[PDB]
Amino acid sequence: NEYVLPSGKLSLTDMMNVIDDRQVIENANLLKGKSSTYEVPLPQRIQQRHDRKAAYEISRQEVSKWND
Amino acid sequence: APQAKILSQAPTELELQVAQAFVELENSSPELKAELRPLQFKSIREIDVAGGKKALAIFVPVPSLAGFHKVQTKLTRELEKKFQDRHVIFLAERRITLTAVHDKILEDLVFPTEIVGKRVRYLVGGNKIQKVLLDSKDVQQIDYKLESFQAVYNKLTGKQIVFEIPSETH
Amino acid sequence: GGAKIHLWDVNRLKPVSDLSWGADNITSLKFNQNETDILASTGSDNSIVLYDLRTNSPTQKIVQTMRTNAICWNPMEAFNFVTANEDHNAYYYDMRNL
Amino acid sequence: FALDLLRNVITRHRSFLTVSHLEGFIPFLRDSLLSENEGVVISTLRILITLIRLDFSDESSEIFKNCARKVLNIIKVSPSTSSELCQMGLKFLSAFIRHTDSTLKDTALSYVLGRVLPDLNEPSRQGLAFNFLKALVSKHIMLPELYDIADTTREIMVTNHSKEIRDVSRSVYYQFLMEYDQSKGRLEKQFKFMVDNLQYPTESGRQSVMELINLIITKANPALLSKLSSSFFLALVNVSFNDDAPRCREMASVLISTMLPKLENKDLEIVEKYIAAWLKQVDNASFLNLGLRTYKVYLKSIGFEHTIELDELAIKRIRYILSDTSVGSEHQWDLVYSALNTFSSYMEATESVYKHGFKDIWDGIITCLLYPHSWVRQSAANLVHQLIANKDKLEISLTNLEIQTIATRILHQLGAPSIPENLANVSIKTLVNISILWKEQRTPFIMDVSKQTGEDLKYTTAIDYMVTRIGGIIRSDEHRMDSFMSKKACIQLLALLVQVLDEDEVIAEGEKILLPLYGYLETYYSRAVDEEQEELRTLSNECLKILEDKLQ
Repeated sequence: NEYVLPSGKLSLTDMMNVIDDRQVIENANLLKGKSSTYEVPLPQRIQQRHDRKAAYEISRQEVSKWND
Repeated sequence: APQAKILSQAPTELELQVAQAFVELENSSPELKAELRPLQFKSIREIDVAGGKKALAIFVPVPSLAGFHKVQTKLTRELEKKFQDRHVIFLAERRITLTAVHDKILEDLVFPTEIVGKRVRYLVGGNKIQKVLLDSKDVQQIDYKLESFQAVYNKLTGKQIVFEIPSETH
Repeated sequence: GGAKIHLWDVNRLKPVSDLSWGADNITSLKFNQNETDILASTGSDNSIVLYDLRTNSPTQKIVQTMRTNAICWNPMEAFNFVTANEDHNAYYYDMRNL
Repeated sequence: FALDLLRNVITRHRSFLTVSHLEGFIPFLRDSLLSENEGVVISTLRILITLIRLDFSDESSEIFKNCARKVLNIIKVSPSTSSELCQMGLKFLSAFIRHTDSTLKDTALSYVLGRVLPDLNEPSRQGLAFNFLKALVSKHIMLPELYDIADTTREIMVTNHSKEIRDVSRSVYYQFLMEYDQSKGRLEKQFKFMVDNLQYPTESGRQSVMELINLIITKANPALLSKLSSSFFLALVNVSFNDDAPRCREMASVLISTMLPKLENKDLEIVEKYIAAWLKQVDNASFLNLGLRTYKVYLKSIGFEHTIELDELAIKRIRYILSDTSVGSEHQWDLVYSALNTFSSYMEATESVYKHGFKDIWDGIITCLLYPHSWVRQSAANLVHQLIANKDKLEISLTNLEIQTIATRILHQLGAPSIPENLANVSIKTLVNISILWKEQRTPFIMDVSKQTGEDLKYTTAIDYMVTRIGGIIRSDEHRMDSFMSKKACIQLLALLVQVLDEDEVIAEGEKILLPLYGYLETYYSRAVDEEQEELRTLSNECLKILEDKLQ
C-alpha cells in the first residue's frame, strides 16, 4: 500500500515553492503562517510551576512601583 | 507473533499494539530479541492521570519481571518512541502482607530510582500527609514522572501518597 | 490556613478559591498592608510561600533550615517582611530577592 | 416517600401524566428544595428535571426560575463537583437552560462555567460539564469568556487522550464555529490552526483534527471551502506523504478523495496543475512518486481522463519507470510499486491496454516481475493475470515465447524463498492458465536461440515443462520452511495442471509430479514430522488422488 510505503521526506513549504505559480501560493494563504501548532502538553506540576514563575515576575514588577 | 509475545490467552487492542512494538524491537535488535523471546507480559491496564493524561501499567509474572528489570532502559526508550506521550511502567501481579505488597508495588513503580525515605506527618485534627522521598540520580525525568507515579499508586493501592525528591526544592 | 490555604468571602458560605502549594499544611498567614493583594504564609515543611491575588496564585516558595512561626509585613515598605524562626532568630526579607 | 411515589407515578404512566395535574405539585417541589435532607433534594431534582423536560405554563416557568436560583445557591454551597448534590444541580441547570426560555444572570452562568471548567479534562467529570456547555451553546447565550472556552475545547480536541472527550469537544468546537459570529481574522486563524495541527506529534491528535476537517469539508459551503481547500489539499498531501502512521496516511487519502468532487472547477484545475508540477519535477524520485500517487488518487476521485495532459504525463512517467524498471534501476522499489499500482488503475479504468504502447508497458511489467521486490512482483503478477484475459481482446496477442517467459518468471517467483500467500496463489492460477493455453494450442517447449542449454529438452511440451519446473521447485529444499507455502501452492497447481492437461500428457507428467510428492510420501511414521511437511504430504496425497482419477 502507499501508506505502508515509506516516504525521502518532502517539506510542505518545499512543495509550495516547487509549485510554479505564485498565484497558487497567494491563494493558499492559510498554508502560510507562523506555525501556530500546539506543543505536547507538559505535566501539570511543571505547567503550574511555569505559571507561578510568570506570576512572580508580574508581582515583582507591580511591587517595584513603591521603590521610589 | 503478537499472540505468542503476549502471555494472555485473549489479546486486547492495546496489548496487541504493545506486542507488535515488542516484535519490532526484537526485529531491530537480536540481543533484545534473545531477551524478549522468554519474556512475556501477562496483562495491560491503562491508568488515568490528572490533566487528561493516561499511562500504561503492564503486569508481568515475577521471573519475567526480573528480566524486564534487567532490560528496562532500552525497552522504555523504545516504548516512549513507539507509544506517544504515555508513561509506560512495568509491575507484577501481587494478589492480596498487604503492606509488603504495597511496598513492592511502590518499588516497582519507582524503578530504577531508589527510595531514600518514607515519612508520615500527623497534623492537628487527624490529618495525615504520607510522603515518599526518591533518589536524585536522574532528576529531570523524575520531575515529569511524579504525578504519574502518584496517580498510578493511588489507583492500584487505594492509598494517596505524595512523591517528592528531597534534593531539589519543588 | 490549615491543611490548605483558602481564600474566602464574607458573602459566600464556602471558600472562593484554593491557593495551596502542593500537599502540605500551612500554619500562619499575613496580608501585605500596602500592596494589599499580596499574601504570605508559613508551612510546617520549613517553607515560606508568597501569594498574589491578582494572578490568584502562589507566587514563590523558599525553604529554610527550620520552621518559621510568624510573618509581619513592613507598614512603610510594601516589599519587606520579618519572619520569626525556630533558629532562635528572626529574618528580614525583601520580596523581590529571596 | 411522597417524592418517590410521584417519581414512580410519572415514570410508570405517561398518558396519565398531564400538564394540568402537576402544576399543583410544582410548589411542593420548590418548598422541598430548601430541605436539609440530601435524598429529599435529589429526588426533588429528579422530578424537577422531568417537569422541565415536560411542557408547562408561565406561572410554572416562574416557579422553575425560583428553583433555578435555589439550585444555584446549592451549587455555591457544595464544595466539590464530584458531590451528587452538585452533579444533580448541574443536570437541573443544564435541563433548565435547554428547555426553558427564561435565563439566569450572566454572572451566575459565568460562575457555573468557572466551576465546571476543570472538569472538561477528567473522564469521570467531563460528561456533565460538556452537557452544560452544549446547552449554553445551543441556547446561544453570549458570554465574554466563551471564546476562551472554545480555545480550551480545541486544546482538548488536539491534546486529550480520551476519544469520547475528543469527540464531544469536536462537537462543541464545530457548533461554536458554525453558529457563533467571529471576526474574519479569527476564522482564518482557526483554519490555519487546523492546518498547523495536521502536523502534530500525537497521531491521535492528528486523527481528531482530520475528523474535524472532514466535518468542515462535508458541511462547508463550496465558496468558503475552496480558499481553505487549497491549503487543505496541500497539507493533506503532505500528511499522506510524510506521516508515520499508515492509518493517518490512508485517512488523508480518503479525505482528499472525498474533498475532490466537492471542490470547484478552479480548485480542481489548480490541483491538476500541482499534479503536473510534481510529475514534471522528475529529478527527485520521492517527489515524482508523490506526484504519481496524487495523480492516481485524483483519477480515482474525479474519473478517468478528466485531464488528458495530466493523464499523458502520468503515463509518460509510468513508461519511464517501465523503461528503467529492471534490476539495479535508479528508481526506488516503493516508487516502482506505486507506478505499478497506478498502471493497474489506468488499465482498469481504460481500454488502452490493447494498444502496442501498453504492450511495452506489459514488457516493463515483465521486467518488474524480474525485479526482486516481492510487492512489485505481486503487482506484476496481478497485471499478468489481467493481461491474460485482456490479451485475446488486445490488438496484438501475447506470443507463445512470451507466455513461456512469463511462466519462467512465475517459476522464479515460486523458487524464491519468501513469497506472499496471495502472490503464490496468483502464481499457481497463472501457471494453471498457461498450462491450459499450452494444452489447447499443443505448444511444445520453447528454447531460445540466443540462450541454449546445450542439451535436449527434458519435456516435449510447454505445459509438461511447467509441470516439471513446479515439481522441481517442490522437491527443492534449500529453505524448506520458507518454501513450504510455495510447495503447497505448487502441489495445488500440479493437481490443476493434471486435471487440465490431456491424459497422455498427464501420464507423461505423472512421474515428475509424483517425484516431489513421493518425498513426503516416503517418510512414514516419522518421529519428528513438521506441520508444514504434513500439510505438504496431504496436498501431495490429494494431487496423487487427482492423478489416479486422471489416469488409471
